[PDB]
Amino acid sequence: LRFQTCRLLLGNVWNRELTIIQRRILRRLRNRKRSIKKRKIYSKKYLTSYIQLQTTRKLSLFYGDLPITEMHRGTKRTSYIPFLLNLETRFDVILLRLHFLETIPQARQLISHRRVCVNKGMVSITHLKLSHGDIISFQENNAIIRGEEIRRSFYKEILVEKIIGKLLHQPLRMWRRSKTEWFHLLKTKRGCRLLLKSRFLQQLRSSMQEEDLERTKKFGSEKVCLGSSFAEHKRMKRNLLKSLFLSKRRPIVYNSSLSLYSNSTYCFASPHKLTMKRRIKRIELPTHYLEVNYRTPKAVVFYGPNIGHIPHDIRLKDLNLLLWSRNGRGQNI
Amino acid sequence: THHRHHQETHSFLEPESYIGSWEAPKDPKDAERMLAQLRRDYAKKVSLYRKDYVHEIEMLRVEKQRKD
Amino acid sequence: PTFNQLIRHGREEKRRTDRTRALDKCPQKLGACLRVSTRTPKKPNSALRKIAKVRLSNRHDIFAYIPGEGHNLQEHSQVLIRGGRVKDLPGVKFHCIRGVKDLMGIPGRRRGRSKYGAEKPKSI
RNA sequence: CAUAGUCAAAAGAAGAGUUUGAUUCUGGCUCAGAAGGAACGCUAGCUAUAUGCUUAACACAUGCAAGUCGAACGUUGUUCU
RNA sequence: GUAAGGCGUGGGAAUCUGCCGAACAGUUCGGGCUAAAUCCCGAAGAAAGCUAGAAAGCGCUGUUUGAUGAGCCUGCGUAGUAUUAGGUAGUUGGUUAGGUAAAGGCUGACCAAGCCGAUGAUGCUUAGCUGGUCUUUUCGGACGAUCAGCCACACCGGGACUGAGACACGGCCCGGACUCCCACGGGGGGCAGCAGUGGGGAAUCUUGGACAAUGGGCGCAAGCCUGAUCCAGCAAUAUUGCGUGAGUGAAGAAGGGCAAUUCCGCUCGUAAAGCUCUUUCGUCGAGUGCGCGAUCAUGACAUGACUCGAGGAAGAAGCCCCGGCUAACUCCGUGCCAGCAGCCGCGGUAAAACGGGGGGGGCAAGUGUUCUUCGGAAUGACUAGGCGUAAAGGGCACGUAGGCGGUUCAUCGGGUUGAAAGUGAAAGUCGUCAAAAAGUGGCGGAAUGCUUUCGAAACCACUGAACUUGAGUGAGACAGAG
Ligand SMILES: [K+]
Ligand SMILES: [K+]
Ligand SMILES: [K+]
Ligand SMILES: [K+]
Ligand SMILES: [K+]
Ligand SMILES: [K+]
Ligand SMILES: [K+]
Ligand SMILES: [Mg+2]
Ligand SMILES: [Mg+2]
Ligand SMILES: [Mg+2]
Ligand SMILES: [Mg+2]
Ligand SMILES: [Mg+2]
Ligand SMILES: [Mg+2]
Ligand SMILES: [Mg+2]
Ligand SMILES: [Mg+2]
Ligand SMILES: [Mg+2]
Ligand SMILES: [Mg+2]
Ligand SMILES: [Mg+2]
Ligand SMILES: [Mg+2]
Ligand SMILES: [Mg+2]
Ligand SMILES: [Mg+2]
Ligand SMILES: [Mg+2]
Ligand SMILES: [Mg+2]
Ligand SMILES: [Mg+2]
Ligand SMILES: [Mg+2]
Ligand SMILES: [Mg+2]
Ligand SMILES: [Mg+2]
Ligand SMILES: [Mg+2]
Ligand SMILES: [Mg+2]
Ligand SMILES: [Mg+2]
Ligand SMILES: [Mg+2]
Ligand SMILES: [Mg+2]
Ligand SMILES: [Mg+2]
Ligand SMILES: [Mg+2]
Ligand SMILES: [Mg+2]
Ligand SMILES: [Mg+2]
Ligand SMILES: [Mg+2]
Ligand SMILES: [Mg+2]
Ligand SMILES: [Mg+2]
Ligand SMILES: [Mg+2]
Ligand SMILES: [Mg+2]
Ligand SMILES: [Mg+2]
Ligand SMILES: [Mg+2]
Repeated sequence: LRFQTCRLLLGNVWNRELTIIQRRILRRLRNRKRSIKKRKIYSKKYLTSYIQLQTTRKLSLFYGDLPITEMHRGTKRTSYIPFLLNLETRFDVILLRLHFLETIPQARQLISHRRVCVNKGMVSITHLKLSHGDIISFQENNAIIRGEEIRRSFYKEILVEKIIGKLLHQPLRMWRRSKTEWFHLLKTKRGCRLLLKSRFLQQLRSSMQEEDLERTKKFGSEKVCLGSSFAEHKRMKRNLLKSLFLSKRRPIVYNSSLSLYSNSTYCFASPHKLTMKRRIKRIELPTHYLEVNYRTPKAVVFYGPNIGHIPHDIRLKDLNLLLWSRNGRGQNI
Repeated sequence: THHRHHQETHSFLEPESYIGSWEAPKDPKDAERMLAQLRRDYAKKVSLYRKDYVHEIEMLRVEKQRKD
Repeated sequence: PTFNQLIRHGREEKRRTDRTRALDKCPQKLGACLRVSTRTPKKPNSALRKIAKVRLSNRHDIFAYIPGEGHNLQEHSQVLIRGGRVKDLPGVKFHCIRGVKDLMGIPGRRRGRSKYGAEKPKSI
C-alpha cells in the first residue's frame, strides 16, 4: 500500500511508524537517492521527465492521493502557483493546516460523515473553498473528543519530535523503552504543566535559540551586524591605537583593549558553521491566514494562503519546475 | 439613475384594505354577481392605470423632443 | 504567391486517400465469411497468418485478420469487423473482433484479454 | 451621505521516432493533447443535470396528440310539483 | 427539396391586419332555411342581436387612431466544378387593357431587339441558412445534432374553397402508387405529433403520470381541452461530483514468486487477519407537513425530500501497459513456429517485444480498441513557406481585363476618421458576484458590422491649374554575323 511508495520516491514519504526492517530498507533507498544525485550530470532525461514526475508524485501524496496532473491539466495554466493556492483554500486541506486532525483522509472522513461545520451550518463537501470571513467549528457532542485528540497530538508531538531528536539522540530500542516513562508523565494535567515549567525544556529552548541564531549567518547576518555598527567598531581600533601610541611613546589597558578588539573581530568575522547534526523539522502554524482558538477548537479565515508557506518537504529547485516562481520577494509570484 | 431620486420620489403605499375584504353572502347567486362586479371594477382600475401611463409617456416624449 | 494571386486563386488542401473506404465512416461493420484461409507475410517476416475473406453488409469484399491463437470460424460465419491494418500482410486492412457474433473469445488468455473477448476468471 | 464610491472583461505559443556507414538539408509517414448524438470489449457503487434512429422523407398494428361556448338559436322528451 | 424567389444584415413603398388598447357615430325595417337565430338574402348608409337571469353590461357595424403580425421590393454578404463557354425567346424593355389588398411580364394584345455571361452566365455535383458546437495563440478547419430565430415540406403529383390569416400535418376536390374492409354495388386510410411495432443498421429509450406550475384555445365566469409542457421510466452516452472507510497491527503468520541461493536471503507486505473509531452513498423502520415549488384556492412529482431512529467495514475496483518513442522487469514455456505490431521493429534454444506466473507503472467507476474532427503540421504558410543543383520560372515576347505605380498648389467630401442616435433577439463564449454542491441567475463586456446626423481634411478616389526626376520624341554623332 503506502510504505512501498518510499521505494518509488527513494525517501520517507510514508508517515507512520517504521519497523527495524523498514529502516534497514530506507538506508539502502537513501543510498540510491545519493548515487542518483551524483549521476545527474550524465542524464538526458533528468529535468523534463524524472524530477517532474517525482515532484508530481510527491505533491499527489502530500494532498491525500489526489490526481494532481489531471486537475492541473483541467486548467490551461502552465505554472502550478494558482492551482496550488486554490488547493490551500480547500476545507480538508485547511482542517489539516489548523492541526485539528492528523491526515487528509481523517479530514475527508470527518467532513463526509457530516461532523464539521462552516459558519455553524453542517457542510459535508470535502472540496469546498473557504474565503476570508469563514468560521470553522465542530459539533457540540463531537468537540470534546477533538479537544482531547488535539492535546494528544500536540503533547505527543513535542515528546515525539522535539524531545527525541533535540539533544536526546538516543538509539531506537532504548528510546522506545524510554518513551513509556515519558508517556506516563503526560497522563495528568499536572504532569503537562510541570513539563512545560521545567529547566529541561528551558535548556532545550535556549539551545534551539542559539542554533537558530547560528543558521542566520548563512545569509551573512553577522556582516549586516558589522555594517550597522561599523563606526563604533572602528572607534574601538582608534582608541586602541591612540592608547598604544600615547601611553607607549614615553599594561592591563593594552590587554583589555586587545581582548575586546579580538572578541569583536572574532564575532564579526567568523564564518557560518554548518554542523553534522541534522536540523529538527518543526511544525508550522498557519497564522498568516488562519486564526485559531484551540480551546473549543474554533477558527476563522481572514486572509489568503502563501505559495512559500505550504509545508511540503520538497526542495525549491525541484518544485520550481512546476511553480516557476521568482522566489525571494515574499509575493505569490 | 441615482439613489436619491428613487429614495425620495417612490410611492411607498399603505396596507391594501381590498385584501381579505370579501364577505360571504347567504346566496350563491348573489356571490356570483358580487364576483362579477369585482371583475368589472378590476377592469375599470386597469383602464385608469393605462390612461395614467399614456400621459406619463407623452410628457416624457415632449420633454425629450424639446431637449433634442 | 502574391496577395493578388491568393485573392484570385486561393490555397487548396493536401490530397490524401482514405484508409478504410469500405467501412463507410462507420466504426464497425457486420460481415459474413466467404473464405477462411492463411497467407504468408511479406519478407523479412515468416509465418502463416490466419485471415478471412469477408463480404460486408454494404456489399463490399474485404480481407480481415483474425487475431489471437486459434479460431472457430468457418464459411458463412458472422463477424464484426473493425479498422486497422496488418503490416505483414498487404491488402489486409481490417480486423475481426473477438467475442462478438460467431468468433469466440479466448479463454485461458489472462493479460490484455479485453482485446480478445476473454472474461475475468472468477476467483474460487 | 451611503441601496454612494471602486472601471474587471480572459486564458490559450512544448516536442519525439523513422531515409544514411555517419552528416546537414528537403520531404512525407507515425506518436504524445483535446473532443463526439458515437460503436464494441472487459469491468461496475451512488446522486443530479444534460443528451439519446446520424442509416430507410422505409412501411406502419393499437391508444392518445383540438376543441369549446346554453350568456347566439330553435327543436323533442324526461323527471317533479 | 432549395446555390438564391432561401438565409444573415441594413433599408424601402405601392399594401393588408382577427383578437388587444383609445376616440367618436349608429345598431332601422321586410323575407328564407319544416323551428328559430348573432345563419342566408333585400332596402336604406353598414349592421345583429342577447340580458331587467349578463339592462347600461356585453356584442356587431362605419370612421379616425396606437399596438402586433403579414404580404411585396431592394443594397450588401453568403458552395465546389472551365476536362461545363455561351445562355435566354415572356426572354429584356416600351405602350395599352386585365388581374391583385398592393409595385411588378403577374399576363393578353401590339411594338422594339434587347437582357445575362471570362468580375464565370448556363450545365453538372453537393447542400436547408443563422445564432452557434468542437478544436486552435489570435487566424483558420470541421460541423449546423440538442436548444432558439428564419425557411421548406407533410404518402407522391395537381388545385382551389372558407377565412383577418392557408393554397392548410391529424380540412376539402382530383389524379397516382400502396394498403384495409366489402353484403362485392362500393367505401376507407396516410406517425417526418407522443408512446409503440416491423425493417435497415455497428447503433439510439416507456404503447408512463398530471394538467399542480408555465404557455395556448374556447367561455362572463364556473370550467373544459392541451403527448405544448411539467414530471417520472430506460441507457456509464456526457459532466472540474461523491463514495468504496479512518486509525492501528509482526505470530514480518500461512500461501505465491525469485534467489552466489547475500542483510527477517529478497519480495508480495502493514499487505491480510485481528483490534479501536465513524457510518457519507446505498439499505431498513418511522414522523410532521400553508418545508418548498402556489397561492384566494388547487401538488403530478411524492413509495421523493427533510427530520429522527436501527445496523455494521459492513453492500461497492477495475482496465490498459512495462524493447525504444513512453512511466514501469524477472521466471517459465515456445523456438522465423505459435504469435505481436501506432511507428521503428520482435520470434531461427538462455525472447525485458510472443503466451502464462510473479512483481511493478498510468489512469480510475472507468479503461482500452475502432470510427470521426481539430492540434502537433510553418504538411496550402493572411498571421507564417517556397521554385540554380531537392517538388516547382511559362521556350520567348506583345498585349485585353485586373493588380500595382512620381512632385506641388487649390477644391471637394465617396472611402478614411471623431462623436451622437438606431440596430446588433434569447441562450452560449469572456468578466464579476451571489446561488448551488456533478444543476442557477443578475449586471456588464463582447457582438470587430450596417443605417442616419454633425464635425476633421493628412492619406486613397474624383476635379482644376502647374512641375520634370520615370516613360516617350527630335537634332547631331556612331557601332553591329539584327
Ligand atoms: K492481436
Ligand atoms: K430571423
Ligand atoms: K410535396
Ligand atoms: K395547465
Ligand atoms: K465503455
Ligand atoms: K467494506
Ligand atoms: K506592356
Ligand atoms: Mg535513403
Ligand atoms: Mg432527430
Ligand atoms: Mg361547434
Ligand atoms: Mg459556374
Ligand atoms: Mg438534402
Ligand atoms: Mg453552412
Ligand atoms: Mg412515410
Ligand atoms: Mg377562423
Ligand atoms: Mg376569401
Ligand atoms: Mg398524422
Ligand atoms: Mg414517433
Ligand atoms: Mg438488424
Ligand atoms: Mg392556463
Ligand atoms: Mg377571455
Ligand atoms: Mg406526455
Ligand atoms: Mg467523475
Ligand atoms: Mg444516508
Ligand atoms: Mg426510507
Ligand atoms: Mg405547499
Ligand atoms: Mg426519483
Ligand atoms: Mg523507461
Ligand atoms: Mg526462453
Ligand atoms: Mg512493449
Ligand atoms: Mg510479454
Ligand atoms: Mg496550419
Ligand atoms: Mg500553429
Ligand atoms: Mg506568405
Ligand atoms: Mg517548404
Ligand atoms: Mg522567385
Ligand atoms: Mg527562361
Ligand atoms: Mg522547365
Ligand atoms: Mg494638398
Ligand atoms: Mg471623405
Ligand atoms: Mg445575446
Ligand atoms: Mg449563465
Ligand atoms: Mg454569469
